[PDB]
Amino acid sequence: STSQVRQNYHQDSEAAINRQINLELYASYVYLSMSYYFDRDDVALKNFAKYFLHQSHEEREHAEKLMKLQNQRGGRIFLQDIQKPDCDDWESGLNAMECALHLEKNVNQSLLELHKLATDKNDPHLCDFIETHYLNEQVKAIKELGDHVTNLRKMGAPESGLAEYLFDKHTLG
Amino acid sequence: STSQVRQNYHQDSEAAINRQINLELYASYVYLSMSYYFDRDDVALKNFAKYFLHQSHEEREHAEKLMKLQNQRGGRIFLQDIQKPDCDDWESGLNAMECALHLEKNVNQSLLELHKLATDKNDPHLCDFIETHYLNEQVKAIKELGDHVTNLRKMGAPESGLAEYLFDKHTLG
Amino acid sequence: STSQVRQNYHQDSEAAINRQINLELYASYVYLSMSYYFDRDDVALKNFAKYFLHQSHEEREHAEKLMKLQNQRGGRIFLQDIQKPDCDDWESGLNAMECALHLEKNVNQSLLELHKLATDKNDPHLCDFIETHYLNEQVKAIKELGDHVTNLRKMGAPESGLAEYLFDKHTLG
Amino acid sequence: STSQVRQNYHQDSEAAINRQINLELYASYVYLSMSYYFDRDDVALKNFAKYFLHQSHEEREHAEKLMKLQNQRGGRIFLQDIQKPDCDDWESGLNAMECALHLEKNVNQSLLELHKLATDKNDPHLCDFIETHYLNEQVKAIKELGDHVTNLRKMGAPESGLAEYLFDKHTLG
Amino acid sequence: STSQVRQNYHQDSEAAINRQINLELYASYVYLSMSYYFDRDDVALKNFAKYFLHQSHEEREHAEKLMKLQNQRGGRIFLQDIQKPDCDDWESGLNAMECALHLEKNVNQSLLELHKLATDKNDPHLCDFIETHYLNEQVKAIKELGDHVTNLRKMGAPESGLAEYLFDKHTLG
Amino acid sequence: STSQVRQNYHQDSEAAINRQINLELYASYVYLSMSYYFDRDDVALKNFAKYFLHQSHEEREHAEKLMKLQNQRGGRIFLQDIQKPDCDDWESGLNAMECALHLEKNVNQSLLELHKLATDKNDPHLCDFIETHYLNEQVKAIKELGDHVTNLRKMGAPESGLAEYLFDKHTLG
Ligand SMILES: [Mg+2]
Ligand SMILES: [Mg+2]
Ligand SMILES: [Mg+2]
Ligand SMILES: [Mg+2]
Ligand SMILES: [Mg+2]
Ligand code: NA
Ligand code: NA
Ligand code: NA
Ligand code: NA
Ligand code: NA
Ligand code: NA
Repeated sequence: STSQVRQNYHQDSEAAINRQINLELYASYVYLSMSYYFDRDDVALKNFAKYFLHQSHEEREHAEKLMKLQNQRGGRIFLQDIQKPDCDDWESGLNAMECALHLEKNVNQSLLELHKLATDKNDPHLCDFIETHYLNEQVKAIKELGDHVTNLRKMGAPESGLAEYLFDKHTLG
Repeated sequence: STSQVRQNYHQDSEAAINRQINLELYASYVYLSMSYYFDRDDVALKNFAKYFLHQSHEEREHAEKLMKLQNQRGGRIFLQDIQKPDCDDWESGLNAMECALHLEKNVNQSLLELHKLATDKNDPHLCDFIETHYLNEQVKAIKELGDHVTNLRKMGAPESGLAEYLFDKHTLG
Repeated sequence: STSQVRQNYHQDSEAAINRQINLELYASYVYLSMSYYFDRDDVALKNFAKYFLHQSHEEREHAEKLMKLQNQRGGRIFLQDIQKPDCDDWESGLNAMECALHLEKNVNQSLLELHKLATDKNDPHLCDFIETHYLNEQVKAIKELGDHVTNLRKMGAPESGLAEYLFDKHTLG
Repeated sequence: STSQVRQNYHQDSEAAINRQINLELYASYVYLSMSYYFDRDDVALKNFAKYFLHQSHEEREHAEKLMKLQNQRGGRIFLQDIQKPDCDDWESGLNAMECALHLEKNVNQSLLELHKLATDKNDPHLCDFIETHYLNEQVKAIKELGDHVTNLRKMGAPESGLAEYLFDKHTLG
Repeated sequence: STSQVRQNYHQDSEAAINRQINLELYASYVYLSMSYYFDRDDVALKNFAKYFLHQSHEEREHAEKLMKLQNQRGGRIFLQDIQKPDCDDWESGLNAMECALHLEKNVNQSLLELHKLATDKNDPHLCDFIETHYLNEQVKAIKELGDHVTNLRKMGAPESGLAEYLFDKHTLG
Repeated sequence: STSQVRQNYHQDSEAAINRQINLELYASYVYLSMSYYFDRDDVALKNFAKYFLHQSHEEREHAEKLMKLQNQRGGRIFLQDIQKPDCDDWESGLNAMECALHLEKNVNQSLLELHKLATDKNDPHLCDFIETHYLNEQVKAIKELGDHVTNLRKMGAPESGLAEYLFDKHTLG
C-alpha cells in the first residue's frame, strides 16, 4: 500500500495537502467569479476583470503545484467538490478587493497551519516547500491587495464611480 | 432589471448557458484528476498526464468563453458547485481514455440540447456561437479519443503495460 | 584552534557533515560502478550507462558542495575511505534502478537526520543549506527513480530484454 | 490600529526588525568610514577604498530590504540615530579587515537571534526571509573577510607596506 | 601632522566640510524615512516612495563627494552620529513635500554659509567646488519641490486623496 | 565465461588494469583533499584550490577511461575501496606540490609496470593505449609539478607567505 517513494511523509500532512489543494481551487473559483462580475455590461471595469482573472489562473497553478508535491512525496490526491463562491454580485471594485484580501488572508492562515503541522511532524522538505513557493507569495499578495484597498478608499470608492474608473485605468491598467 | 444590452435572449437560454458553464468546469476538473493520476509514481505515464492536463485547461477556456457569452448577451452568470470527479483512480491509460470519450460525448449531448433550445427560441446568434466554437471542437475531440481508444485496445492495453508505455511515447509524446 | 570564521557551528554538526561527505562520495562510486556495468559488451545498454554516469558526477558535485560548506563554516574536512559498492554485477536495468532508489532513500534519510541535528543545535544556516540544496533534489531523484522502476516493471523488465532495450531508447535516450 | 495586512507578525518580531534595520545602517556607516580612510593621501589604497565602499552600499541595501519587509508584514518602521563608527583612523588594511570581520560576525549574531525569535513566535515567513536573504550572505561575507585577513597576515601586513600594496592590487583589484 | 597635499585649506573650512557631510547624510536619512512611509500599506503611494528613495540616494552621493573633497584637500574626515528624522509618520504626500522643501532650503543655507566661509578664507577651489556641484543642484531641487507643493495644493491635497493619487501617477510616475 | 569480444587480453593484464583504476581514483581523492585544504579560511589560496580540483577531475577521467578500456577488451571491472589520503592538512602550497609530484611519479611507475606487463604478454593494443593516453600525460604532469616546486622554492616558499601568495596569483591564476 505504501508508495515506493514515500519517506518521512505523515498521513496528517498528506491530508492537510489535500485540504490545501481544495482551498486553492476554491480561491481560483472565487477569482473567476469576480473577474466575470467586472465583465458585466453594468459594471464594465475591464482591468478589474483582467486582474481577477489573472489571480484565478495563478491560484489554479498553486493547486496544481500542490498536486505535484503530493505525488512527489508518494501521497495520494483525493479531490473534493469545489464550493461555489459566497457572492454572485461583488458590488464594487473596492468590495471585491476587500473580499480578495480576506480570502488571501484565509489561505495564508491555512498555509501557516500546514507549516506548523509539517514542523511538528519533522518534515523539513514540506516546510521548505511551503516557505519557498507559498508563504512569500501570500505576503506579497496580501500587501498588494491592501495597497489597492487603501488607494480605492482614499480615492473615494465605491461611491465615487470616477474613483473606480481611474483606479482601473491607472493602477490595474 | 433587464440588461441594457439584452436582446432576443430568452431566460431559458440564459439558464442553459449557466448549466453548460458548470458542465465545462466539471469536465476541466475530471481532466485535472486524470492528469495527476498519470503523474503518480506507480503509474508514471508523463505524456498521458500532459495530454489530460492540456484537456483540462482547454475545458476551462471553454467555460470562460461561455461566461463571456453570458455577459455579452446581458444574461447573468450564476455559478454552482463543481462536483468532484467520479474516480480518484482511473486504473489505466485505456480506461482514462474511455472515460474521457464518455465525458466528451456527454458534453456534446448537452451542447446539442443547448443548440436545440436556441433554435426553438429563434436565437441565431446563440446557435452560431455553439456551432462555431463548440460543436466541431466536440466532434474532433470525440474522434481523437476514439482513435486513441482503438489504438490502445489493438496494442493490447491495459494488460500489456508495454502497450501503454509505447502509446505514451509515440502517440502522446 | 577555533577558526576565525566559525560561528554557531556545533562540533556534532561538523562531524555529521563529514559523514555526509563520505556518503555522497560513496553514492558517486556506486553510480560509477552501475554505469560501467551497463557499458559491458554482454549488457550493452548505452543510455543506462549514461544515466548512471550522470548521477555519479552529480553525487560528486554534492560532496564537493558539502566540503565547501564545511570550510565556509570554519569546520575541518576529515575524509575517510570510500567503500567499494555492494555489487560488481547489477544484474539488470530494473535491479540497478531499484538499488539506485534504495541508495537515494538512504542518502535522503541521512540528510533528514542531519537536518534534525541542525534544528536541534539551532543552526538555521545549516538547515536552510540542507533544504535549499539537498532535500528537494533528493525528493525529485527518488520520484524519478520510482517512475523508472514502475515503467520497467510494467514493460516486463527484467525478463523481457525487449523491455529494457526500449526503455533505454525511449526514456533514457 | 492593526494594519489590514498584518498576520502572524508578533510585536517582538517587529521590534527586532527595527533593531536590525538600525544595525544594518550602522554597518553601512562603518564601511563608509573605512572606505574614505583608505582614500586618504597618506594611506592611498584605492582598491581597499573601493571594496569597503561596495560593502557600505550593500549594507544599505540590506537595511532597505528589512524596511520593505517591515511594511510587507504590516509592522511600522521606527528609525533611530545611526551611531558614528568606533574609529576615525582604521590604522591599516589588515586592521580594517579584522574590524570588518568582527562587525560582520556581530551582525550575523543579531540575525541568528532574530531567527531564534521568529522560530519561537512560529513565524515561518520571517524565518525563511532571514535564511534566504541574510544568513548565507553573512556566512559568505565572513568567509571572504577571513580569507582576506589570512592572506594579509601571511603576506606580512601591516608592517610590510608592500604586503598591503600587492594585496590591494592582486586580490582587491 | 600636516597632510603633504594640503594647500590653502583652512581648519575652519575643514570643520565646515565635516558638518556639511553630516548634514547631507542626515538629509539622506530623512528621505529614506519618507520613502518607506509612502511604502506603507495604509499610504500606498509607490511613486512618492520611489521619488523620495531617489532623493535619499542622491543625498548620500552628495555626502560621499564631500568626503572625497575633504581627502583631496588633505583635510581629515570626522564622522558624527546621524540623527533620526523628526517624524516617523509624514502624514501626507503634500506634508512630505513641504518638509522636503524645508530640508532642502536648510541644506542650501548651510551651503551658502560654507561658500561665505570659503570666500572669507580666500579658497577659490572650495568656492568653485560648492558652486559647481552643490548650489545649482539645490536651486533646482528647491524649485522642483516648490512646483510639486504648488500642484498638490491646487489639486486639493491632502484632503483630496484623489489629488495625491493622480499626482503620484501623472507627475511622479 | 569468456567475453565474446575478448581477444589477446591476458588475465594478468585485466588484473593490472583494475589495480590502475583504483590507483587513479585514489589520486583523484588525494587531489580533492588538497584542493579543499587550500579552500580553508586559514589557508585561503583560491588558485591552489582550483589547480588541485582540476587535477582531481582529470584523474577521475583517467580512471573512467581505464574502465572503458576494460570493457572494450572484454575484461571485467572489479572495484576496490578508495583509501583516504595520507594527510588531512597539506601544510603549504610547496608541500602540496611536492606530494603531488611524488604521487604523479608513483602513478607513472605503475603505468610503466603496466606497459612492461602488456609488452611481455604481447598486447600491442594495450601498450599503445598506455603510450597514447597515459605516459606522455604523466611526463607532462611531472614536469609541470617540478617547475612549480622549483619556482616556489626559489621564491622562498613555504616560509615566505608572500611567495605562495604571488605564486597563486601569477602562475596558477
Ligand atoms: Mg486622470
Ligand atoms: Mg518502439
Ligand atoms: Mg527554509
Ligand atoms: Mg607582483
Ligand atoms: Mg565659479
Ligand atoms: Na494561493
Ligand atoms: Na468543452
Ligand atoms: Na546526493
Ligand atoms: Na548585512
Ligand atoms: Na544635497
Ligand atoms: Na592519471
